[PDB]
Amino acid sequence: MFEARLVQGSILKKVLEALKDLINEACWDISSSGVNLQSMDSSHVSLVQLTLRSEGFDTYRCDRNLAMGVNLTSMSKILKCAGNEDIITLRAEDNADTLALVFEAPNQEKVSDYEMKLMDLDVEQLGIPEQEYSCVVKMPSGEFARICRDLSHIGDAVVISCAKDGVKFSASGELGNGNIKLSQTSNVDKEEEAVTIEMNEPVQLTFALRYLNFFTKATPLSSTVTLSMSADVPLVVEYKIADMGHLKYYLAPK
Amino acid sequence: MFEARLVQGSILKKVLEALKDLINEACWDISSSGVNLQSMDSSHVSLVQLTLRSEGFDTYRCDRNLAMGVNLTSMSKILKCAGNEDIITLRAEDNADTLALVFEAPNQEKVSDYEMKLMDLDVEQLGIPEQEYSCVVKMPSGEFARICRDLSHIGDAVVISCAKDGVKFSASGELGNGNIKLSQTSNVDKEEEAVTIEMNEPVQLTFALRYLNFFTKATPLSSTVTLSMSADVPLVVEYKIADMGHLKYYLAPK
Amino acid sequence: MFEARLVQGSILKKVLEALKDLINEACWDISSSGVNLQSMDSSHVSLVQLTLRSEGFDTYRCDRNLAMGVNLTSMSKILKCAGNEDIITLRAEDNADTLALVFEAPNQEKVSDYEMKLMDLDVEQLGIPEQEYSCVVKMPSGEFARICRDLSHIGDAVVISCAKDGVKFSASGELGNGNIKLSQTSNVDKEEEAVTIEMNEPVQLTFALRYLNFFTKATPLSSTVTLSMSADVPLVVEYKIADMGHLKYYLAPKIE
Amino acid sequence: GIQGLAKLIADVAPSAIRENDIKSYFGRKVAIDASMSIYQFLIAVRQGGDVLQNEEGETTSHLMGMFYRTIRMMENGIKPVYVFDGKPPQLKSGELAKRSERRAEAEKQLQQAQAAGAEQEVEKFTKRLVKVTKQHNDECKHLLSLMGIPYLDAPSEAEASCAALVKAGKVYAAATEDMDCLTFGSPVLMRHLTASEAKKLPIQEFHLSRILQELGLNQEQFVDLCILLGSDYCESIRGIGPKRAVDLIQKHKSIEEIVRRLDPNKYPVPENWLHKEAHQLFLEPEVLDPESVELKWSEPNEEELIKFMCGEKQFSEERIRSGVKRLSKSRQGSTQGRLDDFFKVTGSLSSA
DNA sequence: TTAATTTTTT
DNA sequence: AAAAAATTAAATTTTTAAAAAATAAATAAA
DNA sequence: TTTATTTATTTTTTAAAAAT
Repeated sequence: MFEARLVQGSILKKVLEALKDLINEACWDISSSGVNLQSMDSSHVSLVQLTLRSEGFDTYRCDRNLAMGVNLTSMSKILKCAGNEDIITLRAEDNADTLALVFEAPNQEKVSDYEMKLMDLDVEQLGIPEQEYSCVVKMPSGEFARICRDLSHIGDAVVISCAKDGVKFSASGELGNGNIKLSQTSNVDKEEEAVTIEMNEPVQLTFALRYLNFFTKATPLSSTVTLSMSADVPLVVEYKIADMGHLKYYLAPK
Repeated sequence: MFEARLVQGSILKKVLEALKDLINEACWDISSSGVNLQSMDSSHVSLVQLTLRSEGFDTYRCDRNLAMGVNLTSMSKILKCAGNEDIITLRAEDNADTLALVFEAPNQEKVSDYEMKLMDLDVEQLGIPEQEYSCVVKMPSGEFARICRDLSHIGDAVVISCAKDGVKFSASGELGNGNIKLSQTSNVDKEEEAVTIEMNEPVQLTFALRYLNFFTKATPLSSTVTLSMSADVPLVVEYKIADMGHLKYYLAPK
Repeated sequence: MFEARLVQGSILKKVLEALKDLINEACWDISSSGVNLQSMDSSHVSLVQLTLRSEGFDTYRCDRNLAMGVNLTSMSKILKCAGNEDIITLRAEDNADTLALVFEAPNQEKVSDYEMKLMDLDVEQLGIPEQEYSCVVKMPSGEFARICRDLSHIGDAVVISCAKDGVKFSASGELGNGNIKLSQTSNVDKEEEAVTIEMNEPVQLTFALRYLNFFTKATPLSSTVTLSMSADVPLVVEYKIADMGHLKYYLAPKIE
Repeated sequence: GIQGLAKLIADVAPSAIRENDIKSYFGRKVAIDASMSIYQFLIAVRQGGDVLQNEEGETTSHLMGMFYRTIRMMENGIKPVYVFDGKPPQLKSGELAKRSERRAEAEKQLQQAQAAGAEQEVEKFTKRLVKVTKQHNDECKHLLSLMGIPYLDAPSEAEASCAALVKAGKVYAAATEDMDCLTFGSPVLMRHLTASEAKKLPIQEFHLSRILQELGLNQEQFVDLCILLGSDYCESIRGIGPKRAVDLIQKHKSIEEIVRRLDPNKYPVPENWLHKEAHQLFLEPEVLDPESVELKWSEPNEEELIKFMCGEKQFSEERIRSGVKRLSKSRQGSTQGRLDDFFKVTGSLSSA
């Protein structure tokens, strides 16, 4: 009864390459208001909240609430069969345990039917109070990939600090100390390469860098990263998926 | 004395890159009508019929019908020395037991002479004649390469089927099952990307995708691949190269 | 108090990418005249003479001739944090205990301070005389990189024969034989893809290929390789970078 | 065999000791005192008290240890000359009597500990019991003859001939953690040469030229210094350790002034034994002729080596085959010279 | 062969 | 305090594999 | 093509077992 024609087929490929190494098994909680995915880590440290609304899908036909368990390594190697320009249709039925994926291509005449067996899993559902966070930044995603990828060579801990000049990333380890300071943008008026800081108070928390390396696998999804955190809440790494969905990554402080 | 100039040396370079993974050692048959290789796999399940005839060679000289034993990994490394634009001059001195490889640069500056240490190896050639094949398809080789790289994740089995509509690449395994449907098109304006299908019988044949991945590793040779098959005859994966020759890949079904 | 703001940090990143595979632990002889590094291989058969003169840096400043020893793997991992156009600013404080590395991107304002822990070395620096070599070969650097990279698959040693026609690289192994023979470019269209030979007398020497691969790891630094050699004298593989210094490379021949 | 010499050179002359890497000595011809290495393997390599021994009854722990150590000696590129001891002199007879008395006390304490039942005490008291016979050194010389790696039989002492091979330049250095090579006259001494993947100890390289530059002495005053602070050839004077012997050498040079001016009422000369015989035996021993040796590292025998070590020592095949393959790889790689043969060392840069 | 450490001593 | 002598007190190196790091070999859209 | 990015054989790494 479930059908979801996603026309810009790089989106689900980027979601499965983002969540392949982090989550091994989860539950794609699919409702009539849009596909959701709220899951904890396999190592049980990081919370992943994925939500895509129905307006981005070209033909989203969802009769009722589907809560089925999808293996993410299986679905990631199924989305590795898809091209970067095709149309992904998620035909499904609740009678059999089949998650059928059909890949219509625009360039070619390819029809790639891919039915996947699904395992029964306990659906985790942990809420988040939607609060106004302390330091909410809007900084480039390639910059966050670069910063986490280079600070992970020093150690497994980053001290992300916000200030009036901007965000400061500080990692300490055996090779030494690495401080990365990102300032504002004065008069470029770009607002995708530009870094904007929304802050009420300066904070200083220590975050693990292996989970940030897992979080920076979502960098082709968006050109912006919305890191929003406070002094006690987990860091929220939000990737705006094509203005039609969001992928939120939660990380407890170290 | 055997001497064979070859200007488009990239073609022989991807021939050795194609035969590096399958064959470790085979008898490179030299004739007056060209170089032949009716090799057979080290796993002993598939036959390789390489035929590069002498009209596409720029300057071909052959006196004796000799068949030297060539380590294919060694000649693959020596052709990995050879550049993509290098004029390759194959040589074989009589009573030397050495296949001499001379690479000439497009400018008259660099000359790369190499040699081999051969072995006294012989093989029993079987010989499969080309009868009236019933089912022949002809898709672009990059698309068939993408199809085998798609279906190799799901399982080590492909069920290639055909009908009046088009070729079906069925596969199944522990990850689920995947059916790739590729239909024929009436497009005579493009030949290297359009697909023509000639069918006589609706046939279902089950293969193994490891050896089909090794045949998939030959696709930079041409943008045209040919999967001719029938009910009980083992199929070919014919690689339609230009006037130099061709490359066949026989494979027994599972 | 040492400080050197280098505006082309890709050059120093390529120096440490070159030196990382060959030397694991090296000592930097930084003086007021320039930045120098003279350290051999751990097998002590392959010496590097890095020179980075003070005219190549923009704001070079060094009070005392401070010698410090870093881990080149760790310094290479910290210089991989810099981008391709990131302005690498050296800083060593007076009574040095650590080295600070500031990476500034030109367009985006971004200060990537990287403090790096120093360590203690005993590295033998050697007095190389200013001798003139008979076989001096200028090559394109990617061509010599290709030659060492594909003759390493054949054998463990390259016989570098030097003729007036051109330099000949011969390697023999259990896989087979190989003879890469070059020619001096009589028709020169471009300087960077031309081979010049500067003969005094013909030489014929054999050199190992592992250290030659470590020499051709310096390929994106300069597009020219000055292969200088003589009879039973170590081969100079000079990577003369653009108006900032020169990266020498020494290698003892396989004597017979 | 000098009691407190390495601590002395670590104290008063730090420029002599350069704790280098084992990778650093590529292609260096090296003489090695071998009998202490034989006791190092027969003491160390035990399978829980029992020595590594075979079906016929003899032990083969030294063969095991020096096969494996010599293969990773060539894998770092060091070319060894395992020099074997000969007839010990009559001046060494007192120290050998003391060693035999200590071995007898270790045997009596082993007979106590065998009835006691503690396994660690028995394995330690047989770890202070190890003594070779000419059959053990014959088995080792058979290993080195099948190795293609040259053995030399010293006439009197192996470290004296090691020092003569350094002094004639036939080898670069003497490799033993015994400290007598600097007494016998070797310029370069290599302590702690252990060819292991577990590189827990650096190669302690001792330079005699920096000792004689730093202390301002010739060979004779250094021999008198080692005699005063204690050798295994003659007794030292009681009450004078390392530092007062250094001061007594530095204030007047020869040992004749030391015995003729220092009063017996405070530091008496024990037994009135003449130290000049030990002095002339350190300077001019019964030593191997260094120009008559054949220091050639030939191609190893493989099939006869397999036949030896698995027909009368019953080893395992694949480890010896990997060792001979690494030996063949090192023999192909050993033709590469150093930069020290062409470019002279003009100092060593030291960081802060 | 060489250390490490408590004891003894100038 | 500085410095000696009594009394022990230690001598190795594979292969195997748990855990982590680096390359070139593919792999390929950007 | 060129430049980097993943997969994944290739290596060290400490720390365990036996090595005959």
